[PDB]
Amino acid sequence: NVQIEKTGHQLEEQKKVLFQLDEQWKQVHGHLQVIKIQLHQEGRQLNLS
Amino acid sequence: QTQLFDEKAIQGMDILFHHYWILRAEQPEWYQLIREREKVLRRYLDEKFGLRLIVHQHFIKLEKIPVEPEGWMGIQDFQEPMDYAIFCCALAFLEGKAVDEQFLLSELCQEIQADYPGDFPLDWTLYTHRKSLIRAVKVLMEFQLIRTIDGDIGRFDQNEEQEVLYEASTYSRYFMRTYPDDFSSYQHWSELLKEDWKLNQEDERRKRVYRKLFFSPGLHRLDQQDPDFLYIRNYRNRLAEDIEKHSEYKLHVYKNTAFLSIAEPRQYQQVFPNSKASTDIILQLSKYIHGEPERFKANENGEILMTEGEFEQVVDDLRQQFGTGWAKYFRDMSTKGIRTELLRAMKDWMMAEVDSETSLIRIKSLTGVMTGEYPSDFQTGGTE
Amino acid sequence: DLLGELQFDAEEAAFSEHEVNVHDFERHQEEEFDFSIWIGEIGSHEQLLANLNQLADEENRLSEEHNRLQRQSSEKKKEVDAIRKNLDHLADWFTEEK
Amino acid sequence: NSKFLNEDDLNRITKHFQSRIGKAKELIQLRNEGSTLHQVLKEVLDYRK
Repeated sequence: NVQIEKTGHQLEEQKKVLFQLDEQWKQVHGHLQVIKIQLHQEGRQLNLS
Repeated sequence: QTQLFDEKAIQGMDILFHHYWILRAEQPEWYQLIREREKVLRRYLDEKFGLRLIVHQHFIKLEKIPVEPEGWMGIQDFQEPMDYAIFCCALAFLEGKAVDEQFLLSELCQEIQADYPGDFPLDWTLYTHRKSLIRAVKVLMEFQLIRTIDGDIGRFDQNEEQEVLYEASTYSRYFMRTYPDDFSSYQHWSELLKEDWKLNQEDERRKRVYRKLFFSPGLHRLDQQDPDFLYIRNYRNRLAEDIEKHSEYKLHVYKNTAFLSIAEPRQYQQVFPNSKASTDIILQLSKYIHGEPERFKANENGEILMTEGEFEQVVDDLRQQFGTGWAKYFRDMSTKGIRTELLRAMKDWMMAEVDSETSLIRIKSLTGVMTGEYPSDFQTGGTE
Repeated sequence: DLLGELQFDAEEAAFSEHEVNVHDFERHQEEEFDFSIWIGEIGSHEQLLANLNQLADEENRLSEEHNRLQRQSSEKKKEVDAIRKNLDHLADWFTEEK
Repeated sequence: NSKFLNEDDLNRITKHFQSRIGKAKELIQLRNEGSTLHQVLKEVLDYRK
């Protein structure tokens, strides 16, 4: 039981950390998606990757 | 000598509905049962629902195309869009393999990575991507689309070097239905529905109502003049008689909702209430709403409107009263988490909606059908 | 030969005006030809390539940052799921022990 | 009297019985039978209902 409670507390901590990391990850992902959208819009005409 | 809709036909209809399809090689009893009445089933489904029943040498399948897609309908083992993308890509890969051809998991991973259509490449060094692939493969194996020559895919979670030898089974060919035009000409899934109902112009309304009743947990009144609900109101009695005659269900009708109840659910069926703890809180919330009619007076459409703050306050009140008896999963979680979980559960059952714009919560009349409470002796026990 | 070189360069830079401008030059073919419009077109094309190059560099920078974040988040997901599996195993063990 | 009844009443009753015929056709076909038009007449003029 002691190990179970200790692991439960650790799990809550890591859940918090994971949520904040995903917040940051999705911010960066949104920025990158917008930038790729713009690049493809302005780079549409060219036959170039 | 002519066939009649009887116990066998009712059983076959239920088996058809509650599974995606029935395989001869694995469900010989069900396949045999369904086939014998297949004439009557085809007649009834065509006349009333309009669903196409596909009877084949290896399987029987009912193409359950919904009237308006709902969240619970989709493949539930999947949790992200990426899982669906990998599933579809894996199918595309299996089209390239001959029946009983054997391929290694690495080849499947490579092909999925190559085809994966997103702007952001699929990468196997990650944990999340590998987990998504494992869920996709598990759902594939669930439908017997691919058989497993011995190995272990679960290890793929923690060992990207894992390897497996898979076999493409015949069912892969028939999994996905056929589409009207060159399907590529379509631009959004909504266009598919406009086609599938272009074939059912004849008595579209009756098929619409029957599909909504049998598929969805409930049928909510869109507004004061919703045509489906008007239809149900006009033919309540004969609808009830026909449904009782042809299946286990019994119809209910209210001012703002209509649904089919089931009295003795067999093993394979899904029903509400059930074991999951979130239902308990749903029943308790239903009772709490019943208890303050003036505060939660439902609007004319049967909805009850509450903002996230008000809902969280209600959930706090519930945690105060009945929280002692909740499952330890919820007892240890903050209010907002409980709100999110409870709202997901209530979404699955079409009990409520989250307003897209205002984040306003709409609790539908279907919630008030059932109410639950602890036994009085425990509640007095909770007082101690 | 210069025309072959010019076509090659237009192909590399994806300069569609090259064909149009070349033919415009060819429909005069002997006049005191004015290249001002042709030079302006190639200048606009080069400016477009400069802008797209800047966007490409910005996108590559954000892509590197995004890969770093994705790997970090996936690693934390792995740790959290490992802990959750361990907790479930301990719970089963504790029920058996009770 | 029908002949003494003006055209407005005839139009109203025609609309009424057209709607009733539609709903009777729907009611009978729910029995899974083939609604011969005679059955539909039998239903519509079933004053008890």
